[PDB]
Amino acid sequence: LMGGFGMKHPPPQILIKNTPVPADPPTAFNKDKLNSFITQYSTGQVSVEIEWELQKENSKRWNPEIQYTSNYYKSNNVEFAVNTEGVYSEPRPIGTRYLTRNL
Amino acid sequence: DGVGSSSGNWHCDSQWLGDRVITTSTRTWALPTYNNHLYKQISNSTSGGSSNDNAYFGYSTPWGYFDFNRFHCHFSPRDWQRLINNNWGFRPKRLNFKLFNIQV
Repeated sequence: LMGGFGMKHPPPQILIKNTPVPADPPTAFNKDKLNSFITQYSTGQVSVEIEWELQKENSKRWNPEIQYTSNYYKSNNVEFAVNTEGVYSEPRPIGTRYLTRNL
Repeated sequence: DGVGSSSGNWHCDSQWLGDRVITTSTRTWALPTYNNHLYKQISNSTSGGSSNDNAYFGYSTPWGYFDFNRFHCHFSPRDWQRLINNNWGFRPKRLNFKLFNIQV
């Protein structure tokens, strides 16, 4: 209902964790689980590659259609670009529905 | 062929391949007799022209001719939109011309 593709078997969940590294244990045995760990974090890169299938427009419509565009008029910033402070922003929601079909 | 057979069919569509577009246009024309079948010397004198910048000499013919040399002849406005929004460039490659179903 929020939109998109419903699937019985969607892309699976990808779970990641830093494995705990204990700090120095005591030299006499203790049965309690170790609550003392080395402070730790990880970084890396992720690649996601999705192949998308397209359905072309076959239309016989004579007149030109509505299309999504940028507006030429001068502005302080470029839409869908970085800020003067380095902040990327998305100025507007963009749907998919521009081209037309008969009903 | 014969009086009772069509000598060609109407073909007006456009066809978008990967790197190629094929436009086809069919129209209906009418051809009058021009100049009462005569060739005629014409000039700015025959038309009453005056200024030297506009002076000319030439001939009008009984013949007539086809001009498809504008883009709206070959492209619907939608096809034109489809060309200009998606492409850095285009050029013409081949041409095919037909006259058919002549009625005098």
